[PDB]
Amino acid sequence: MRSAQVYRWQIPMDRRLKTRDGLYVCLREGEREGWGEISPLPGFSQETWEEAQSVLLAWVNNWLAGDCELPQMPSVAFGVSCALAELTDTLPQAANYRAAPLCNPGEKVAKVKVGLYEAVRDGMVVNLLLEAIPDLHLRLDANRAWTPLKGQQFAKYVNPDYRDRIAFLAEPCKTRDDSRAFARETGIAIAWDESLREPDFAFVAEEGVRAVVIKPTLTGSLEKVREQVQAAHALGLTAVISSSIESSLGLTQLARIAAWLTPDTIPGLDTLDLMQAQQVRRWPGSTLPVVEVDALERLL
Repeated sequence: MRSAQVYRWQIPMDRRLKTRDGLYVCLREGEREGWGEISPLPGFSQETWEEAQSVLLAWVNNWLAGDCELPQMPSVAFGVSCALAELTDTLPQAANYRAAPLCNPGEKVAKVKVGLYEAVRDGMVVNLLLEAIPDLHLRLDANRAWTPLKGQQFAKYVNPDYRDRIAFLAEPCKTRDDSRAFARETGIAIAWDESLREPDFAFVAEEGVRAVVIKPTLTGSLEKVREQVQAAHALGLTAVISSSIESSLGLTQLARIAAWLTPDTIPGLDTLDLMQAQQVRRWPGSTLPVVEVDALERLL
C-alpha cells in the first residue's frame, strides 16, 4: 500500500542567492520509507523550482498508480530515484563525510574556485597553497572561465614542479578543444563538468583529462549517475560526486552515493556552511540548527 508526501521549503543562505528553495519527496510503501530532494539550481538547472514541483507532484500520482517511468527532468529524476533506492534499502547508510575544503588526516585535498576574476589572482593563490603544504593536492573549478590567453596567464603563476599536485582543473576554457590544448601546454590535468550535461557528451580517452565531475541534481537519476561513474572508471578517470547546493538531506545522500559509487574519492560536498540551517537529516559535525519535518510546508 503506497502513500507519499511532498514538502516545499526555503532555507536562508549565509545580491545573488539569499535563499535556497526546494522540495522533498517521501515515498512510503508498506512499512518502508524513502526520501529524496528535488532542488534545481538557479543559473544551472534548465527547469525551475515551480516546474520541478509540478512534475514531481504529477510523477508521484503516477507512482501511486504503479507505473514506473521516471521523469527525465534532472532534479526530479534525481530525488525521486533516491527515495526509490531508500525504499528498497539499496543505498547503503555508509557515507563519505571527508572534506576537500573550499575557500580562498589522510591525503590532504582542498578545493579552489578559479576563473571568477583575474586569472593572475587564481594562479597566485594556487601556487601559494601548494608551496605552503608540500603534500596538498588541489581541485580547481573554472566553470569555463577562460580564453586561451587567460588560461596561460593563470598557469604563469604556478610552479611547474607543483603542477602534478593539481588533481584536476575543471573546465578551464570556453571550448573543449581549448581546454585540451591548455592541458597539453601546461601539463595540468583537467576535468569535465558542464560538458557532461550538454547533449551528446562521450566518455573518451583524452590526453590531459583525468577526472569528471558529476552533479546529480543537474544530471538526473542515481541510475544515470552510476552509469557515468562506470564510464569514467573504465577510462581510468576520477569520478567526483558533487553538490548542486542541496540541503543537508541531499548532501548526506550525495555523501552516501559517493561511498557507494566512488568509494576512494572524496565527494565535493562542502557547501552546507553556505546555508543557515539543516533539515530532516544531520550532517555529522555541523552545529547548524536542524529543521524538523514537523515544521516543513506540506504540499501532499
